[PDB]
Amino acid sequence: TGPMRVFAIGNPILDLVAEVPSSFLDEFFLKRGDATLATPEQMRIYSTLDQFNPTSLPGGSALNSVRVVQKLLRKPGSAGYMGAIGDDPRGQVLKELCDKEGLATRFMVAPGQSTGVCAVLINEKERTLCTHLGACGSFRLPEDWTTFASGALIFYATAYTLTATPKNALEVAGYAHGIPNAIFTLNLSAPFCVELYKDAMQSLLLHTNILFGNEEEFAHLAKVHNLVAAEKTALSTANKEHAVEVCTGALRLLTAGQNTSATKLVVMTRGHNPVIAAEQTADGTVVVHEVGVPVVAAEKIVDTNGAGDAFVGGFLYALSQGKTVKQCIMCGNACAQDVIQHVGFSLSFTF
Ligand SMILES: CN(C)c1ncnc2c1ncn2[C@@H]1O[C@H](CO)[C@@H](O)[C@H]1O
Ligand SMILES: CN(C)c1ncnc2c1ncn2[C@@H]1O[C@H](CO)[C@@H](O)[C@H]1O
Ligand SMILES: [Cl-]
Ligand code: NA
Ligand code: NA
Repeated sequence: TGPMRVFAIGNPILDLVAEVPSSFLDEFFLKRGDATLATPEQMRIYSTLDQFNPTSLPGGSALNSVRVVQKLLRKPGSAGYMGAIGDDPRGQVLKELCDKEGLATRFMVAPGQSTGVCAVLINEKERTLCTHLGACGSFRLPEDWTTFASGALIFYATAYTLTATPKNALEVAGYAHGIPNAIFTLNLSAPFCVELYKDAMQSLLLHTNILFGNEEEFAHLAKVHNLVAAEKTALSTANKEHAVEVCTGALRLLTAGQNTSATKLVVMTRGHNPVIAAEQTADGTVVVHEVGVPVVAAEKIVDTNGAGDAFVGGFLYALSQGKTVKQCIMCGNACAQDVIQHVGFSLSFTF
């Protein structure tokens, strides 16, 4: 019942979270603390996980981010989402978890395929993630998606959606492009997305209003698109000056040297270090933002998985409220810091 403020596409994934012994990692040839896609030899990891009584929680990067938006906006249908699920029990579990939070969803069913699943394996204070996309790969944006999304001016896709087809994110960005107050936003998602989808992502960036990413994603973006000279490509983004150059070079992938009234903004999260952003303002001049990250002691950080997803959700919530760039970054920081200080990738009940 709306009004819908944010619309996103994603890979809808059920997260199965469990504490496992080290022999479980070893049996399945997992490297502790990595996040991978399930290999053939890892086929039975999800069924085998049942002996460790896992918890079932909604996951998927973009779904995490819009669930943050919906939690903060509170009214049912404040955020909308589409993706593909299987015609299996897991898909029903995920759908019902999303419905109970009031999110507006349309999940396309792929007969015969299994709903996306991610094993979140806890072991010696580290998370090890193993994801099987299944039905997520079948997603094809329906012809009436703009009607489902009616009223939303903020659109979001993760570069992870390119693994089904880049056409979904290109269609969503294509609708927003050239509309001064339609904002298409994109997450770089992972280093591999930057290389694997280089030319589709170059086109997509020309249609993008806000680009989010972390340091390693942007390092890969700078290398693949020659954004900085060879001599700078291995420089640390923990260095402010380097981070600023990378963001400023990435901004040209969004603006193509043009200046309109549309939003054109690149945001680099930097872990504990200040968020850095480069913005093309109304008259074409580029402004650089630096927003300090409140200190959180090592002892209080449970896990940083999901921090970026929550950052983006907080940023888009604040953007829907007409807040400034710096306020949107501060909201993203607040959401991310909540999530890293407890188990789970959702905002706390009391947030
Ligand atoms: C395409 N891949 C690898 C993925 N596509 C979308 N979401 C993913 C993902 N691999 C892991 N996830 C989700 O990442 C969240 C933590 O940031 C987890 O909820 C997990 O489901
Ligand atoms: C000490 N560390 C690692 C950190 N301390 C404080 N905030 C953190 C953080 N690592 C990440 N965050 C927050 O999550 C966002 C996305 O990584 C960072 O922008 C920051 O808000
Ligand atoms: Cl996603
Ligand atoms: Na402008
Ligand atoms: Na957490």
